[PDB]
Amino acid sequence: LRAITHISPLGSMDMLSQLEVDMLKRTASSDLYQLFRNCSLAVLNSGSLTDNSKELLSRFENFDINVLRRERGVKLELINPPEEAFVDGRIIRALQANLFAVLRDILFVYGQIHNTVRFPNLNLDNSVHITNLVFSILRNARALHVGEAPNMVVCWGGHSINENEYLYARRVGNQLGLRELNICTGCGPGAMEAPMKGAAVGHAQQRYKDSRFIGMTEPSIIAAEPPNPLVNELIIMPDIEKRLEAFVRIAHGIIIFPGGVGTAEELLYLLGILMNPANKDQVLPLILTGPKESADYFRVLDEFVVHTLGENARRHYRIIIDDAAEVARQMKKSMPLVKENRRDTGDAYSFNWSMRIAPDLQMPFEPSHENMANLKLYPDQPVEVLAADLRRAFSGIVAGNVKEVGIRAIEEFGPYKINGDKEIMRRMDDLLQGFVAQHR
Ligand SMILES: Nc1nc2c(ncn2[C@@H]2O[C@H](COP(=O)(O)OP(=O)(O)OP(=O)(O)O)[C@@H](OP(=O)(O)OP(=O)(O)O)[C@H]2O)c(=O)[nH]1
Repeated sequence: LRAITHISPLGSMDMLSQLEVDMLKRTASSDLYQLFRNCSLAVLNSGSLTDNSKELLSRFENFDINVLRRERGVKLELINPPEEAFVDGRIIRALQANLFAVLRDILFVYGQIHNTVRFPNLNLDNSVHITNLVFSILRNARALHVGEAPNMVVCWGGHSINENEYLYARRVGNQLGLRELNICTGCGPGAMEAPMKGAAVGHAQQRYKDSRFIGMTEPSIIAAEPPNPLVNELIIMPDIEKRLEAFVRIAHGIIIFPGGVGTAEELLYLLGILMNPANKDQVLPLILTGPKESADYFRVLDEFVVHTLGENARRHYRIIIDDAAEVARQMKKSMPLVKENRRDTGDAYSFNWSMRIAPDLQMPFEPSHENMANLKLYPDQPVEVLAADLRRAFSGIVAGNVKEVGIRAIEEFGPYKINGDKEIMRRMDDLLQGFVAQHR
C-alpha cells in the first residue's frame, strides 16, 4: 500500500549539526508541513508534461514526506512519490537537488525566520536587516561566487504566452548563451523557461562549461507551480518583496518580455529604484524586447511612462523590437561597465549592495480601501515616489476584480479608484484600454 525510498542530500543541506537536525525535525511536524509537502510535490513534477498545474497536484493523493534524522545529518523519506521522477529506482539528480533546496529555504530559512524566539534580534521592519537577510539567504543557497566577473541576466515575462512570444524569448536566450551569459528567472513556465532552453543551446555551441540557471520563486508560487526542468539552482525567498529585491541585487542586467499588465507593475518597480537620485551613478542595463507583434504593446507602455514620469525615464531603459542579436549584444557590452562600476565603488560583483531600495518598496502591501486611499498619485512629488505609489496602485486593482480578495470587496464595497490627478488617472485608462485592444 506504500512504496518507500530514502534520498540523501545533494547540492545543499549536506553538512548539518545535530541541533540543526533536531530543529528541522519539529519544523517538519509543525503547521509548516502542508507548505513543505506541497512544495516537495511540485519539485518532483518538474518535467511532467501535464500543463494544468493544480490538475496534477491533486493526482497525487498518496504522497507524503517526512524528514529522517541520522547521526551525521538528514535524509528525506518519500512515500508514494511520482514515478516520472525516477530512473531505474534512482531519483534524477536535478530533482534531487531541487528537493533539498526546498528543505533548505522552506524549513531551515522560512520556518526559523518568522520565529524570533529562534533567530537573533532580526528587526524584519528594518530596511537594512531585510537586505542583509536576502544576502544571507543567497549565500546559504551557495549562489554567490567569489571574484566572478558579472555575467548574470535576469529575465521577467508572462506566465503563459502564445507560441509566437515563446520563440522570440528562446531566440534571445540563444543569443545570450552564445555570448557566455547566464540567466535568472521566476522559475516557472512561459517566459521564465524559454530563455533558459535557448541559453542551453548557445552554451553548448560555445562549449561553455558551467551554466547557471537560477530559478527564484516563493512558497505560495512554487507550491502550485512546478519549476521548469532547466533550473539547476533553485531558490525560494520568503516574501514577494524579498524575491524582487533578490532579483535586483544579483542581476547585472534585466530583460523584460511581454507579460500582460503585470509587466507594468514590474516596470514601475524598477524605475522607482533607478530614477532615485541616490542611484544616479549606478549601472544596471534594462532592455524591454518582444517579437514584431508586440510593437504597439510596448508603444502603449512607452507613452504611459513618458507622459507620467517624463522623458527622463528613457535614460534608464531601451526598447528593442524583434531583434534578438542586438538585445544580447547590448547586454554583453554592459558587463564590463557593470564590472567597472562595481570596481569603482568597491561593491561586490555578485551582489549589488550600494543600490538604494527605498523602504516602502521592501514592505508588503494590501489592496484595501484604506491603504489605497492615501496613494499620492500626482506629479508634484518626486518621480521615484510617484512610480512607487503607481506600482502599489496597479497590483491593487490587478487582484481586485476577479481575485478572491478583490471581488470580496469590489462588489460588497465597490471600486475604490483612489484620489489622484485627473490627468494621470486618464493616462492609466489609456494604458488599460490599450492592453485590452490587443487581447492582453
Ligand atoms: N569591487 C570588487 N573587487 C573584487 C571583487 N572580487 C575580487 N575583486 C578584486 O579585488 C581587487 C581590488 O582590490 P585592490 O587591488 O586593492 O584595488 P583598490 O584600489 O583597493 O579598490 P577598492 O578600494 O576596493 O575600491 C581587484 O583585483 P585585481 O585588480 O588586483 O586583479 P583583476 O584585475 O584581475 O581583477 C578586484 O578584481 C568584487 O566582488 N568587487
